[PDB]
Amino acid sequence: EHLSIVTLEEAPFVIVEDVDPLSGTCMRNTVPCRKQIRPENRTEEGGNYIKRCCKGFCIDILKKIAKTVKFTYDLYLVTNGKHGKKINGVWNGMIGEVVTKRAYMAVGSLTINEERSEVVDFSVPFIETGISVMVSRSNGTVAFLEPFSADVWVMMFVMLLIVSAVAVFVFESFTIGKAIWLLWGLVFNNSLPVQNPKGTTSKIMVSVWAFFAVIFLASYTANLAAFMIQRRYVDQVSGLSDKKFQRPNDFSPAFRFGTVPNGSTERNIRNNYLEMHSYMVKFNQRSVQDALLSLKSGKLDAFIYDAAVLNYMAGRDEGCKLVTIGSGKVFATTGYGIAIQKDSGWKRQVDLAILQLFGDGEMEELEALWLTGICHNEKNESQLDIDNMAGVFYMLAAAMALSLITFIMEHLFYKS
Amino acid sequence: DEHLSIVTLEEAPFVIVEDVDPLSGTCMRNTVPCRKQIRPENRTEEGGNYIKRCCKGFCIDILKKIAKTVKFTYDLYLVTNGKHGKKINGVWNGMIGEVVTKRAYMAVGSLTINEERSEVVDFSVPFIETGISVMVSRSNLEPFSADVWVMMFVMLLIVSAVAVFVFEYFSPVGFTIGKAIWLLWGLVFNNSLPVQNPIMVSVWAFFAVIFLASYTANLAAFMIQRRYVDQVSGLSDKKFQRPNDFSPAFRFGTVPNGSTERNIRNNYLEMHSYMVKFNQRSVQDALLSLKSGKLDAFIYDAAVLNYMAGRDEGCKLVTIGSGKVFATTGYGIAIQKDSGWKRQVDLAILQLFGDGEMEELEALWLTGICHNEKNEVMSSQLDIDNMAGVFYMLAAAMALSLITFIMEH
Amino acid sequence: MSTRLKIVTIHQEPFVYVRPTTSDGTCREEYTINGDPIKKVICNGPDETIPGRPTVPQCCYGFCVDLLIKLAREMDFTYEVHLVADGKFGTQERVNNSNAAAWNGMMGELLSGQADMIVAPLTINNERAQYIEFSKPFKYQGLTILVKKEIPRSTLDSFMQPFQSTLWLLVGLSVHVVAVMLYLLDRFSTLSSAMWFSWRVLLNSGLGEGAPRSFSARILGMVWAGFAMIIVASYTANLAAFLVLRRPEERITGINDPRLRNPSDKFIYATVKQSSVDIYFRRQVELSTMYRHMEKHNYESAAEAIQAVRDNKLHAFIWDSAVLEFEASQKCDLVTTGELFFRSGFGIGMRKDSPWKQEVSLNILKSHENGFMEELDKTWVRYQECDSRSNAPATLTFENMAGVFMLVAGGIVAGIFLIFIEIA
Amino acid sequence: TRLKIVTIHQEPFVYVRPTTSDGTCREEYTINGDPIKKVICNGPDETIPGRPTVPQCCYGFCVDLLIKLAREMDFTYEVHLVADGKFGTQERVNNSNAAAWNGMMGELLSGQADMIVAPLTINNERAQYIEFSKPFKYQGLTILVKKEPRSTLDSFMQPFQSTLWLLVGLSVHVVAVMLYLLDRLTLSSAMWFSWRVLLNSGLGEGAPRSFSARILGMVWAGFAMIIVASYTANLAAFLVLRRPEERITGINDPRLRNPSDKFIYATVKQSSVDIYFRRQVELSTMYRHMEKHNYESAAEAIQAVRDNKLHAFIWDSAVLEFEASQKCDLVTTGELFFRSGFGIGMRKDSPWKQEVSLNILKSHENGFMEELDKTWVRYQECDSRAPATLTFENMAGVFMLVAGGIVAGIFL
Ligand SMILES: CC(C)CCC[C@@H](C)[C@H]1CC[C@H]2[C@@H]3CC=C4C[C@@H](OC(=O)CCC(=O)O)CC[C@]4(C)[C@H]3CC[C@]12C
Ligand SMILES: C[C@]12N[C@H](Cc3ccccc31)c1ccccc12
Ligand SMILES: CC(=O)N[C@@H]1[C@@H](O)[C@H](O)[C@@H](CO)O[C@H]1O
Ligand SMILES: CC(=O)N[C@@H]1[C@@H](O)[C@H](O)[C@@H](CO)O[C@H]1O
Ligand SMILES: CC(=O)N[C@@H]1[C@@H](O)[C@H](O)[C@@H](CO)O[C@H]1O
Ligand SMILES: N[C@@H](CCC(=O)O)C(=O)O
Ligand SMILES: N[C@@H](CCC(=O)O)C(=O)O
Ligand SMILES: N[C@@H](CCC(=O)O)C(=O)O
Repeated sequence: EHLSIVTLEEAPFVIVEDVDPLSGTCMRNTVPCRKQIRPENRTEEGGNYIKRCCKGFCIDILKKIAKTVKFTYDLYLVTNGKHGKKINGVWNGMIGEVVTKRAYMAVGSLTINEERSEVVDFSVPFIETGISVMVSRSNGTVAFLEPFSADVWVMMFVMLLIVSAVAVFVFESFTIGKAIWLLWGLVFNNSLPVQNPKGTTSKIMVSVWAFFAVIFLASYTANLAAFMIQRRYVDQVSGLSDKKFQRPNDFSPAFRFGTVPNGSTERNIRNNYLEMHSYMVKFNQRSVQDALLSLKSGKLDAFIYDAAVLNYMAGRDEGCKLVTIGSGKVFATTGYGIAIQKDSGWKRQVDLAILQLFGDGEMEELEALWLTGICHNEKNESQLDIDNMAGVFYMLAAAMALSLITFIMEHLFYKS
Repeated sequence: DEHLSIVTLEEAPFVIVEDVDPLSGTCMRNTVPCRKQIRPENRTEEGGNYIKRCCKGFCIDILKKIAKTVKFTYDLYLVTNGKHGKKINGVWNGMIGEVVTKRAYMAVGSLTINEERSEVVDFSVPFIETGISVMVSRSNLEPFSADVWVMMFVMLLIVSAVAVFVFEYFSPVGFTIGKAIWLLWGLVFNNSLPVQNPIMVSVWAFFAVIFLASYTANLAAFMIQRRYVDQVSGLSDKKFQRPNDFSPAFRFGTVPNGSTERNIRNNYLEMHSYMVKFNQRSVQDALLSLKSGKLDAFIYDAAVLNYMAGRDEGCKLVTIGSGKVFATTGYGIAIQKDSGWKRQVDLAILQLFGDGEMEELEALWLTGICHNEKNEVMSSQLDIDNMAGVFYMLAAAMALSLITFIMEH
Repeated sequence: MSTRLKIVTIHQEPFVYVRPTTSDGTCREEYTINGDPIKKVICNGPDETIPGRPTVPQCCYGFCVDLLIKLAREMDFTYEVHLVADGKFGTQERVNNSNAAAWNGMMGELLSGQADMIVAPLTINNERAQYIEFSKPFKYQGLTILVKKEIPRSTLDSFMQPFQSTLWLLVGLSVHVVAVMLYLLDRFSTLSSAMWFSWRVLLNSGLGEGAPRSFSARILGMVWAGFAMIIVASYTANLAAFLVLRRPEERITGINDPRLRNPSDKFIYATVKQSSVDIYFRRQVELSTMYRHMEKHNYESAAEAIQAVRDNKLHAFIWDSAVLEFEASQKCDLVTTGELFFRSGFGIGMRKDSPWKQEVSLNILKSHENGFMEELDKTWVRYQECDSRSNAPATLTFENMAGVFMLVAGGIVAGIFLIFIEIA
Repeated sequence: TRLKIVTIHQEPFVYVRPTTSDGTCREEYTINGDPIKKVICNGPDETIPGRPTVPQCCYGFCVDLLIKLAREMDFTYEVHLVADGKFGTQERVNNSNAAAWNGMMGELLSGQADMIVAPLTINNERAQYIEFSKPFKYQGLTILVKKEPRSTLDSFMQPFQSTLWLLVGLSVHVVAVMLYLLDRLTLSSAMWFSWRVLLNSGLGEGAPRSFSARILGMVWAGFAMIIVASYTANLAAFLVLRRPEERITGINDPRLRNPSDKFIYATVKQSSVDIYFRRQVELSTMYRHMEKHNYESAAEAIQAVRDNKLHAFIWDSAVLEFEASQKCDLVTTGELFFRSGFGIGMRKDSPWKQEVSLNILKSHENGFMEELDKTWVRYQECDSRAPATLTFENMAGVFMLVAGGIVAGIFL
């Protein structure tokens, strides 16, 4: 039961790797899969077909299904690139090859729409996918010094000095220097080892400074709790707020939405919003990586794309600047499915195989091994980060090395 | 230079009625004289003698100004019949009833402009916005969590065992463990310990940073509760449309034969039938019903409620919905129908709007000591009951500590 | 029964939207935020995209168009709506004639016969009322000043904003009741040493010179130290509690703010030229100073001044309250600052000798009592207001800190005078 | 012609309430401002213990989808509630050689019904007997529970991560050692100075007079006010809008795997969620705890989870998240697992399956399911909080950290 299957290449659903030239054959997960090039060639103007090894998620589904229903397979790739678009009544791509009978089954990154469901049949959904938009947010947030203002330094130091200068003389075995270290120590939440004054008048002014201590302390406690109690939020409007699919302008100078021309998402946006069809056809992209670079280099505000492929990408992003608008919003709600022959086919038993892969929990194990991303794998990652402590320690350590500069300057002035 | 008799009602702060100054035997300050024909009885008359009083207010001032810009004489008269306007058996009674009855050529006061009224009488431009509004007084000291006293005493016992575990230097008595329990306990209560300890004091200091951080952080927790949120916000909420729902029922009512009664009757028949049984008497009495729990919420005119909340002592009763106003109608001087100074009075009102003198008028009358607060709702400006509870703990533990002093004596 | 009457309107954004026509000539079918069909009419107005000022049809929709249709239902009349030629509201002026003045704008065309009724957010005022008759207003509004959302300043107040004057007297009464009580409780029944003991325990001064050791005075001093950590915890607690739910200081504290009266060239404000506010500041002589500044900085369109407020080009923009509040509910970069003034009302305009004024004003009163205008408010004041905005106080503001610092410095200086008081 | 429609009472999708005294369904309008569409359902009124059939008024998401599908194809319908009140299962009660189905499945196989328009989940065990369309609801499995308290641990290391606290100590020895070096018994004076400055012990033991050492100690005391202001800052921030607890087990959690009688997690009896833990032999142990503590109706489990009777409740993500958005006393488990989909069910030989399923594929393409979502899954917000009295357990936690440090100090 040699069953030839046609597929397209889109990671991580179908990873294509050249055969190991030392082993000749394919190693580990990968199953043999050919690929033929019309434009250039070695012999017979293209007659030679290159050999490759195909491994991945959907490829593991096709090989595992091939082990469960006992149907053998010689995998084959598509020459004309497409997903499920049909032009002038003629379909091309994976669903096009499914309608052209060149493949009994078609497993890959093929979306299930009504136009394909009318001419070919599909199986049970494997992964939930639809139309979605992706945009990047800058990690521009910025720290404990932020609480107190710049008036803290000039005002506080000035008042201290003036008060120890004035207050010391309102204060008027041994006498040890000036008690300004006692005042500044009192400002930093008591913890003052200095000896207080023995006079009667100094018992008043110091008390006043104590006020100026605690209040300042309170400010250093209030305002450090003020700027730090404003985080973890997003206020971009939901529910098609940009209206760019119908009215491209918005509260922003421009909204750019690109679709893959002659694709399922473009045809679905072409049949949904005709304004999105005109502006999407004018802003039609080449590949997915070009649109991703357009979203990373500020060349595109957003993109309109398959949802699952963008959902696995969140893990992929490093420093996770990128994210999926809506915290996981899905618009179309359709699913992936292996194509079968119309009307007639093994469809029922194959569907039993798919839902059996779901019943054994292989979708959870595959999502944990493949889908799961170091990023967001942890539940959500309230706790003071290292950035704030870096902000404080930059000033504490800066005052430490600057204190050593006060020691070297104290030596330059001490040698005189 | 015309008669233009005016009928009015008494409604603060718009028309305040004060007795004549006996020493002045005349209307004090900038008051205008206003009489009242007491018809049913008199010392020696039967509907012919009228008592004298002195009316002054916001509407009185606007009447004086309009009368200055438009040359006409007038003598202020109170309304004997009903009050305001109301229509019974197709016969008009009240201020509008006396204006259409030709018993008064003009009617200036806290009178609303409504369609049914504008059928029989004319109205000028509106000078103050006034509609229906809702107002409710929300019917609904540290987080010790049964641990302040028990953890302070157990912290004193751990201070005693730790004091015996220190074993350093030289101490006065064989007391000193209680001096390190008052020094360690005091240090647990945010430093302030003058006893130089000989570490156990370092452990109690860690308990001061962590435990004190919990006391201040949770003290900021219980106070971070956003308040002033109205119990019923929309006035289209279910609490108003269906009263027999939440137990106990939300008692609310209004004042009869006003604008709100006729518009509420012509708008909702069922809600009118439900609210007619719980109708209140006076405005101040309805404020008491909104304060004494006899009425959860209260709804009535907007402007009079705006001042009544602005001058309300303590600013307890506030408008539901942060100042939401339905209906949208407005007041105006009621002139004679069909004919009258229809355009000249309006022109006077609009030129008086051009000079901008209202702002000063509202500053003199409308602005209260409640709208003069900071631009923030401020939550609770200062603890008067919560701080008095902590003072009741310090004074109660001060008399009880005095009982431990006499018992110690 | 027809009585086809021309109708003139202006482009004020909430009330009258004016957008272009679709390739077929019809209006783009749009859905009301509530989930309903949006209304639509055609307007013969000035083309703002072309030099010629040519008349081009457009699709106009919003509050004033919907109210226009409701009135076209309640009364049996027909209409043809178009935007005004000069593009501005009504005002009186004399450009070429030194002895005769005339109206220009909607007011003009209404008097010129080019229109028979104007329905827009027309301000109601004395100058216009002498030539045109207004209805009982369909919109009750005023004037607010718009500003860009600048650095979040702090709500100015003295250092005692957390505790009123009534509670502090009781707190101090307890302070001297426990310091004098500490003077009586010490040694089981010195005074200055006792005040220094209780105060040193309340302020954590820790001098240690005087300190009662009695278990009644040390346990009462432990309830005193706990009252110090709890009282200080309450002070920092509420002091941090005002921090949220704070109203950032409004830039202009009303029309009579320090920067508002004095026309300093650092803060530039203006309003729409040939508009109601121009008659307001042009008639009022006292505001002439302000008017002077505005005389040189006013704009032709109101939107231009809006974007000027957004583009940091223009500092403040005094205008109608409904338009500015709506733009504040649309753009988060704009706020309206300070107390309202000149509270007027948009009402339908028509010539004084028109009997439509009576039934039309009455039907406006009905549409108020019918609750219809509220529905129009939910539809065209979407109130997609930017909310949950959080105050960010400046780490500190010299003011609100110069009050406490001024009290402490004042305490010192006076305290030298008090040292001179102890000298005598 | 006329075909029968079977449905079950599911809270968000199929409301089943009786009519007024007249007999017609009460006309109402949703919060959106739209007339709620209702139809007639002839099923067992649970109000009467009798299990007697009585026609009623039914309305919801699946009702709107049923009217929509009745509009797509040129057919009429006759809706009726399921007789037994359960979803359906396969069993052989009285015949040891012949098996049958019960529930809506039984009425469908016995011919009593022609179509099921309820939140019916697609799976392989049911796919052997009926044919399903493209799913109309994307959902999964989440453990639903009603969760209680601010502190589960000592509050000194909660606001500042381990790197921040360890950094604070590293600065303690950087200022103690840098103060011993800049000011050049003595080591104990440096450690006692830095520690006494960070903890406000106030010993007054010693002090250096060098400007380098005084500036170092001033940076250490100010930095101490900033680190105690950060610990009290972020420690006070976790007072409102605190992060949820781990009671939400997720796909791979210990609470979902271990069957303890104190943390009652269970599934609805005579439903699929019982088969999820009954088939797997590994969960057989848990199955034991599920065999003796299972509930019949999902609403009873919802009330048990609201009345603090059932700790967790594993159920579909659509219904559990809906009840979490309606009754905020309950929350679903993170890491959504067992993602399935509700779809309509038909018989094999029916031709409708070709068109109707395609219609569903078209029904998603036009965005009608998005409007149905805007109508029938609306999240009612709740009290954003607050904790109030709930501070004892933490305070015992931090006090346990201090007392534990006193024990380890006694060992030293
Ligand atoms: C669906 C078709 C057949 C129209 C139904 C025709 C009748 C069955 C009519 C006659 C009087 C109507 C009713 C008139 C009173 C109410 C209004 C409304 O009920 C309420 O307003 C709630 C307050 C209350 O229950 O009194 C909706 C149902 C009902 C009973 C109406 C329902 C239908 C009724 C009974
Ligand atoms: C001095 C202080 N000690 C405890 C906790 C704390 C936290 C951060 C800074 C300061 C303080 C306290 C409670 C109330 C006021 C001030 C403080
Ligand atoms: C993925 C992609 O860009 N595919 C395009 C297709 O959309 C287009 O219709 C065709 C016309 O030449 O060229 C292909 O390369
Ligand atoms: C406070 C009160 O009930 N006043 C009513 C008044 O509204 C009514 O108009 C009048 C008779 O019509 O009877 C009075 O008692
Ligand atoms: C319901 C309603 O207010 N209808 C009004 C009526 O009150 C008014 O008297 C009349 C003008 O004569 O115009 C109708 O439209
Ligand atoms: N003056 C109002 C009374 C009700 C109100 O003040 O709104 C009237 O004429 O009916
Ligand atoms: N009568 C008030 C109304 C305030 C308001 O609009 O809410 C005033 O004119 O000042
Ligand atoms: N911004 C909307 C306003 C109308 C509405 O959605 O209600 C528009 O221009 O269509």
